[PDB]
Amino acid sequence: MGMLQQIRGPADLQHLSQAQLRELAAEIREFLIHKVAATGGHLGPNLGVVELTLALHRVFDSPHDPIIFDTGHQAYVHKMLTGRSQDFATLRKKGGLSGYPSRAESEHDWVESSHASAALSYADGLAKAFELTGHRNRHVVAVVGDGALTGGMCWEALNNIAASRRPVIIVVNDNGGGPQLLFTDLGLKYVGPVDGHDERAVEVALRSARRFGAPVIVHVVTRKGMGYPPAEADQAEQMPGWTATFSDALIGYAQKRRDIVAITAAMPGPTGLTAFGQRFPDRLFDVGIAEQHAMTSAAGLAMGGLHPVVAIYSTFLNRAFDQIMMDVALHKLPVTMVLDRAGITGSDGASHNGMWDLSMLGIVPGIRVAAPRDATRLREELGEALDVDDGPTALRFPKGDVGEDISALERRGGVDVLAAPADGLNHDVLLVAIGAFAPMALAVAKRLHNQGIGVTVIDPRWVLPVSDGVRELAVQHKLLVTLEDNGVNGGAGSAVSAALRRAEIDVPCRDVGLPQEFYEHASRSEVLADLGLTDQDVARRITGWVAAL
Amino acid sequence: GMLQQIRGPADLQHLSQAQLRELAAEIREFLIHKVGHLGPNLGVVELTLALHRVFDSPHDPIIFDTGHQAYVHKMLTGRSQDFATLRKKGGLSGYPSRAESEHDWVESSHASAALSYADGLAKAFELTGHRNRHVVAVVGDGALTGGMCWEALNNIAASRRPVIIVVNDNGRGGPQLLFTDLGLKYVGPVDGHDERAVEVALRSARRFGAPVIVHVVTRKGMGYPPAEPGWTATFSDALIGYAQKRRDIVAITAAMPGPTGLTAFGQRFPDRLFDVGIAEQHAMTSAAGLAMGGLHPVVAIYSTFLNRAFDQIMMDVALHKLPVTMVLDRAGITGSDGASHNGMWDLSMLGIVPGIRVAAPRDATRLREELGEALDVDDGPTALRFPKGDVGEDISALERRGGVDVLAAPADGLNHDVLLVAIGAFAPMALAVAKRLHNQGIGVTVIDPRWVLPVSDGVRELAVQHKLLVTLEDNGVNGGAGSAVSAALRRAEIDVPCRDVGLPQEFYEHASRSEVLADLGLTDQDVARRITGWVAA
Ligand SMILES: CC(=O)c1sc(CCOP(=O)(O)OP(=O)(O)O)c(C)[n+]1Cc1cnc(C)nc1N
Ligand SMILES: CC(=O)c1sc(CCOP(=O)(O)OP(=O)(O)O)c(C)[n+]1Cc1cnc(C)nc1N
Ligand SMILES: [Mg+2]
Ligand SMILES: [Mg+2]
Repeated sequence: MGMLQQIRGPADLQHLSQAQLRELAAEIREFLIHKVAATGGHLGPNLGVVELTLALHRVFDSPHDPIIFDTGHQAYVHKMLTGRSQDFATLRKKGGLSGYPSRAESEHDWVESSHASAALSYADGLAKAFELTGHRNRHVVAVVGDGALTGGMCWEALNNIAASRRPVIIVVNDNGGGPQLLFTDLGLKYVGPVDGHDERAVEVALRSARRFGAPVIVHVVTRKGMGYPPAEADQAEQMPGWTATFSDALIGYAQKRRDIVAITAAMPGPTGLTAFGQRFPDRLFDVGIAEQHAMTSAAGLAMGGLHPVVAIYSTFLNRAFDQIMMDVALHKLPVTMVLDRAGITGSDGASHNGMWDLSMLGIVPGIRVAAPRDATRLREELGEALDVDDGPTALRFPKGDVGEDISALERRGGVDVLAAPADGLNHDVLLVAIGAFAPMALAVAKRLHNQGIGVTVIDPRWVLPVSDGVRELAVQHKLLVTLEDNGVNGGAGSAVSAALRRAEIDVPCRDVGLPQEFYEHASRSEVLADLGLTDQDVARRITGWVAAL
Repeated sequence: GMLQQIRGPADLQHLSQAQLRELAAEIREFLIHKVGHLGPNLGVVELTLALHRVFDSPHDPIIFDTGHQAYVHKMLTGRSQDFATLRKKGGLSGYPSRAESEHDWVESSHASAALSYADGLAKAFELTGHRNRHVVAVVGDGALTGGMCWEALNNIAASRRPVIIVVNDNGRGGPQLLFTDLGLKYVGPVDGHDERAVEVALRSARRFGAPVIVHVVTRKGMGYPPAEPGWTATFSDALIGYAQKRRDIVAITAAMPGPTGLTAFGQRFPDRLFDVGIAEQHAMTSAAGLAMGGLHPVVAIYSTFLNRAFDQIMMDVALHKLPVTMVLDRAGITGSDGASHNGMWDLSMLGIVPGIRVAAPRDATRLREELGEALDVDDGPTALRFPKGDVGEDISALERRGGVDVLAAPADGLNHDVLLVAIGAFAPMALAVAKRLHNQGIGVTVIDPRWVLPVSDGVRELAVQHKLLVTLEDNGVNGGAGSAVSAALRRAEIDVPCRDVGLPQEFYEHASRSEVLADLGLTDQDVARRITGWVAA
């Protein structure tokens, strides 16, 4: 890999022959295949942008010309051409190379958000900034996938960009899951379609756009996984589960009920809805990267008498907040939302962690939110959600393997008592374990037992609204501690406190969960250990509170 | 006098063109008499007659985007006699209402959603085997600048399910982009005040048996030349004052420069006002881009509409630590525009945002001061929220303690019984509560924390000196300011009892702001009686 090890930055491409560029592209593909197989990450989407990224850095002068990747999962070649080729041994590892652009890593990186369809909106802003600061001849380049182009923010941005001569180059990276509408005749100059694996053709198209001195669309066609047949074959975004359990449960319920329909915002595979679609192909809708449309179209389906199940990863549901509020909840419609990747996900960094949903959903009048503690409770809570015919329901659960089943000692006022004070200890601490933190709560209760502190561990199952069961048990204990895989601001703990205070119960409450912060990438287990969300650190904390009385 | 003898749409079916021209004139006189959004309704008289001459509501659902222009629809569906009660408590809604009519589908005033509902309903009819239901979405040129329309059109374009997209274009503030060649059948432009031409175009669309755009051109206020407050005025004046001194300040509105107070800003600094269309999401992320280019954007979006921009505040502004100031007018109860207008979500939503700072001005001087403070934050998002309407006289403070303004303190001889944390617009009510409690021998410290989030050290310091903390907020209590104060105290190991007095987490029907507050017991009499109960306990 003689060619690649000589690239210090973009200008090192500037005097290469097409033969050298072709050799470099082959070295980049070999590098990506071997590095990304070792670390995991977005191999297919990066293989598809080798020639496109070489062409961008042969035409544009980054960062004078900002290169803004929509989503940013496809910026590995960009990082390799901006001095970070030696950092791939640490890709997506704690203290290592981010899976997304990072302002901390490089002057060439602008946007760290993985939330799709935002690049063109940043581009409009930056182009306006350059005008307002009198920066000469800065060309903002937005690299937008066909998937990202199905998001509404792109239409808002293109309307704004089209109103001005400020130079924004809209590079559509089309490997399609893309738009059903034409973007050849919107009033913006259109160049293409260009073969995105013909580096010279991409350079000519971009150079032509750069010289246009006004907004222009450059439509490039690429192949996801180009050069690596397994990635080409599977068209995969990256290389006993919660998701599988959801998938199987949903198929079970849809077998007994023709009114169930499923909706994904472009992630039928990862949400477990491909298996559902194979059994009920008329009842699965993939709406593109369009969480807002997923939710309001769900409202329309419910107005026509159906019970939509909308499966959207926790973090991405932020996009649909106003649709949950004004389209679903305002109309008392039975839409069930299923939020996979709830709580810390870790390795995709700050913009992927599912740590907002309990706080956001708590704002929605009349909402019912469940957090499954295990496989059986996911099945049961899904059935209970499907039985709610008069308002929105939500289930949230983490990525990865479902923990073993924990059967309750008893159910009181909706709440599952998982553990009660044993062998002469008293009702000291009510530990309210939200969702997947049940096993950690049981380990905390055992450590506290050994300190002489008696713990009742409950799973409220339905976290919102706060149930009678929680109020009934609270008054029997000296301290209530909520333990949640969610931001503590407006989270389950603050809701439990608010519900007790509303009921004139002033038992001391503590909110143990994620501090209201953006977390850098690391494994889930490393993020939780660094925050002290471990049975050892939580038991130590609760001991201090009980000692203080 | 035919309008009073229209029972529903079928009463138009056998009218002559001369009778339709008479009825349109009667509808225009009735609208002026009774109205609410007059201009938009005068613009859709012939369009609405034509819709109800072609489509069979509600077999053919007629969904108004935003729904402010559905008065003629109500008059043609048996509700003309109800206009005596328009936007009055227990009276006719300013928006479509499923409770009022089988002909009404969507009650949300939030623009650009109609096509998404239309997609879902069309899908439902297919899945339930309902024959020959044509969903009609009536979308304004403004509404069509919203991202939801692009998501909906992309989905609608993928299917033969009949959705008729009726574009009500009075902008020729609509799209800069062409919708004449998206892959969808396009009919028009049609003269929207030629009832017969509009029916011909619509009938063509109904018979097409696939999705179709019918482009209709209307004049807002048509037939009526005339159509052809203090808090906001204070914001406008203050922003102009700061921008005079600072070249880095830019203002952004999502299609509301006049009502947000930004027209006067644009008149002085025309290169520094951006109107992005009805595009709250783009407003916030373009703000992020402007801040990345070294500017300090001020984004003026009414409280309720800021819901749309939640993920852009989170992942585009806050994640990058960018200095965007959000200014939320119409914060708290607005009343007569009903459930989807009340600015009662913002303190709960903004509280989720890492590193956010949120101010709630108590008066004109504090709006000026807190805006100046926001403009000085260079490393993260700031927000100011204030109500619709006139602002009263300044409320003077006795002292500032850890950022917090003491508005009242217990009389010499009374104990420090209650810390009454008065958020923004409820300072006058908190001072009235304090005077009533004084008369019962109950000592009250009233504070305006000014910066509600994060909860200040001044709140923590005063809390430990009182027996009871009561927060009073013009916001939903779930995740609201009271719950945030409680959470901050408990985090600081302070277990002083806290009570969260504010709006229950409910959608409110239309009524005046005063009526809504009185019905919830948000009055100085009712709050003082509640606090008396707690103090006794
Ligand atoms: C990484 C991640 O979170 C991805 S990558 C991806 C597909 C992107 O398709 P596009 O065509 O734009 O790119 P391509 O990979 O080059 O084909 C999705 C749906 N997601 C999840 C997702 C969902 N919804 C939103 C709003 N943002 C993101 N990032
Ligand atoms: C009433 C209201 O809240 C209206 S009507 C309107 C302009 C509508 O323009 P359009 O061209 O669609 O309609 P026209 O009146 O027929 O011209 C706006 C900005 N708003 C406020 C607004 C802002 N943002 C959003 C998401 N929804 C609304 N309703
Ligand atoms: Mg793609
Ligand atoms: Mg209009």
